[PDB]
Amino acid sequence: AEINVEATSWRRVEVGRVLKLENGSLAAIVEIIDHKRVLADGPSSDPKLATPRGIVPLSRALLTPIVIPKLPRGARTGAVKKAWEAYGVDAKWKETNWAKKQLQQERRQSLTDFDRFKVMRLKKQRRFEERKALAKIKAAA
Amino acid sequence: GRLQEYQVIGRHLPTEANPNPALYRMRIFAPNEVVAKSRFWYFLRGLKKVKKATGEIVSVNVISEKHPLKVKNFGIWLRYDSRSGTHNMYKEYRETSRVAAVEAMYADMAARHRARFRSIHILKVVELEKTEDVKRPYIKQLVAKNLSFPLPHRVPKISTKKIFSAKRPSTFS
Amino acid sequence: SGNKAGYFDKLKGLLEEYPSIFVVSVDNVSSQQMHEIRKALRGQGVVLMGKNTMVRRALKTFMPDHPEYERLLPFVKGNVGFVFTNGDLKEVREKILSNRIKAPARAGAIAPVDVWVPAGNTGMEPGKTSFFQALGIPTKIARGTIEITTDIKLVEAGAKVGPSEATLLNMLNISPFTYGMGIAQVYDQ
Amino acid sequence: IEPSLKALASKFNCDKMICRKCYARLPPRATNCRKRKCGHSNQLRPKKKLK
Amino acid sequence: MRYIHSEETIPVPENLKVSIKSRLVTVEGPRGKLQKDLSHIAVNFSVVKKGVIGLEIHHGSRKDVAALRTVRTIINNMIIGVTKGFKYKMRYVYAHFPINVNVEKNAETGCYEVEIRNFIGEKIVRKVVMAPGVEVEISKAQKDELILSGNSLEAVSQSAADIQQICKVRNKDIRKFLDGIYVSEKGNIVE
RNA sequence: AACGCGGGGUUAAGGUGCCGGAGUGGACGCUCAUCAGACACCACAAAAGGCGUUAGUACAUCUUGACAGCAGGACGGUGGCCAUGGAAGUCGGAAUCCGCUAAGGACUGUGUAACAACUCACCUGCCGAAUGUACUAGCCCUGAAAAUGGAUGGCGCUCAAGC
Ligand SMILES: [K+]
Ligand SMILES: [K+]
Ligand SMILES: [K+]
Ligand SMILES: [Mg+2]
Ligand SMILES: [Mg+2]
Ligand SMILES: [Mg+2]
Ligand SMILES: [Mg+2]
Ligand SMILES: [Mg+2]
Ligand SMILES: [Mg+2]
Ligand SMILES: [Mg+2]
Ligand SMILES: [Mg+2]
Ligand SMILES: [Mg+2]
Ligand SMILES: [Zn+2]
Repeated sequence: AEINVEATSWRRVEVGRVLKLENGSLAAIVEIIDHKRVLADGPSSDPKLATPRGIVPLSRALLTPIVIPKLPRGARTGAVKKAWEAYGVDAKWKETNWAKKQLQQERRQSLTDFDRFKVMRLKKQRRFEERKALAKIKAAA
Repeated sequence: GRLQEYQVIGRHLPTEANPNPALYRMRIFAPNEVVAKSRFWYFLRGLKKVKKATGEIVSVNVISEKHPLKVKNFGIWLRYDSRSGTHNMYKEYRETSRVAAVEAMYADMAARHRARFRSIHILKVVELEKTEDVKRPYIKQLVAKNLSFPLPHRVPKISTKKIFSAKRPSTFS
Repeated sequence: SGNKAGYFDKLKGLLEEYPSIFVVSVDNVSSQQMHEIRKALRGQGVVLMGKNTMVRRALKTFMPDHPEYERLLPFVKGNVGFVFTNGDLKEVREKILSNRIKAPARAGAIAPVDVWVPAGNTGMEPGKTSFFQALGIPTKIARGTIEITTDIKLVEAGAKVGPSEATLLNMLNISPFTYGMGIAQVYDQ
Repeated sequence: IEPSLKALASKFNCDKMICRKCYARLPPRATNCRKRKCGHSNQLRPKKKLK
Repeated sequence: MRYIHSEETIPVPENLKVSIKSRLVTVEGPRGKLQKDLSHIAVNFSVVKKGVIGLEIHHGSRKDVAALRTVRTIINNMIIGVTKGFKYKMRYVYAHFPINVNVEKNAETGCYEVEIRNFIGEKIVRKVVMAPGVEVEISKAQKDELILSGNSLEAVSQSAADIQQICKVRNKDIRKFLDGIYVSEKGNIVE
């Protein structure tokens, strides 16, 4: 018997899923209230990635590919913090493409007028080598 | 943040034939204390022979939720008026506080039965302690074991002021 | 519900008072087979059962009246009864197996074994030759009787039987459908 | 007509229900008319027999 | 009241193959190929096991969920037809005027055509064209019998209904005049 | 809300998709109309109905196995006391027993001159969680027919730009 199915495969909301909020913060799901609301908290050491304990509306969140294994339902802040650090959530979040995009956006917005002049000149020197290489490969067809 | 639960204690004015009158207590949901006291005299007028002009208020206090971080199931008994006759109902809700349960109830009665705030009497609000006390099937599916579900066809959030996109948006977030 | 309540005390008292508990599986047995076996063994042994018991015997396993009662829980599947008697296992090995009935076909019943009519003379009136010519089976009217000179197979084993063939088998009084009380493992013996 | 074929043909044009509001021809075991102009009425009668 | 999860399953025999792509179903087997387009229904397909197909609807309404069983039966019939096939039978019913039926196989289009003559003694001649993939044949086991067979239940059933609906009696009491061609038996080519 | 000629600020009733100054603003629901609906005075609609959908009230059945489908069985007096060319439950007059079980009537219906058969009631194999009846009131639908071409102000609007 041969079966070939090509369809979607979504990320599920569940106990242990890590969400990303509007202001770059992170949280872990501990309890499901409805199809629209969830109880979550993130006990992170980094002040830019930590969030308090409370209810989050799902319309203002995104599902990351990180799931904490065997997180008990309704666990308190102490138990979550222990499992958070044992798994290494902060290290795993830094290796995702979502984090790298955020870092790149932050760097470009922090450029001064002198920096903008220098980035133009540095790009030209790299561009000069690009045109020489492209002409060589294209000429050889 | 629209409603709070209050404790109101009231009393008939003392007289020579009856010093030290009896004291009555009620639990009132109201947006502020000015209408909390007005609601108190409304209900007491319907049970005892007292008025506001022949009585006085003893104490007003705010009751706060004891654990506003624990998910609970609630049951509510109420009495309301339709366009012809009055009826009794029993409904259920799932949230983290008594104030949150009452606010959801008021919206629910307006949507499904066109009942206004002025035609509803709250009889009792009880937290259901056991999972066997759940009766309504729309709550039972939420307390199922090992719950999980995806979110298909999610519209991305786009700034209003940005007209004229240069690409076709996706709905797989 | 009064009979069902009466059945509860009936089962509870009887299983304890009879140390010898047998298991019999009875599927599709007519009323008269039970009636004759009940009258024959009315004096000795009691045969009785009912609907399947999933907690009724659990009501017996709750107290340690017999620790073996909890080893009989997965055995019961459906339409299986118990037998109570004061006899021996050897004597009850074939006491309840007697009086096997011969059931005719049900106009389409599956015959597990292949059936064939032996050559010979039937001995009945040839006025019903319409039955034979409907299926086109050669028949000969000899001495005012129907005879089948050549053997004709009736139906392949495991194949359904047509209504005309079923009527012929009913009037031929030959069938492989023999019904009796099936046996089951008793007390892991 | 052979009796079996008479029964076969009668199944399609004899064994029916009739709506008392819009005369619609309905299946034998129906309880409500399938037509919208009468509002899915539930007043049904059998189709008259030919004797 | 919306239901969080509703699911159905479909077993698949080892003799055929199934392909799904953008909600376009293709069933391939020992007797031919069938295709169906289901892009009007919001459903999710998956491979539950080695030979089982899964159907899911998430956060569906009562009206939306009703279509889940409908999709399951349609695809299941597609599998049955490709592996066994379908077969309908029709019977002629008349009182006085015999009905004459002539069947020919067209060459340009490869379809079958059926002609009906002498219906209640009418001089007009009736003609119906069968759907492609449907084969017609006059019976030899008994008289006044038609047999229609094919791979698609939708094709066989609609063609058989075309023949039945063309023969009608007008301006008469139809409880008394019972002439026509009617379906009498539905089954499979194999078994 | 009442009025001399001007400048700046804030509002009332009413509004914020375009005409049109200001939100395609936020939260929870209801509604699909081949005649949708869309804001006091005000420019109309009723009695009566719907197994369309949503919420609620009361009673009854069910893991000692409920509703649906499929499968098997359906016993003595007793052909009841009476009718009778004939009536065995089923032309017709008049009551309603136990053994046998978990289980079948001195019978619902088809049927025989009468039997018989088929039933059926009734019980039992299969199955695994609900099921039946009667009511209450929200939106939508039926009820709903006039004369030059036409008016939620217009365009148009469907997880609304409707309630
Ligand atoms: K909006
Ligand atoms: K209604
Ligand atoms: K307007
Ligand atoms: Mg006429
Ligand atoms: Mg001014
Ligand atoms: Mg507004
Ligand atoms: Mg503007
Ligand atoms: Mg009305
Ligand atoms: Mg049943
Ligand atoms: Mg106008
Ligand atoms: Mg507008
Ligand atoms: Mg609104
Ligand atoms: Zn109608």
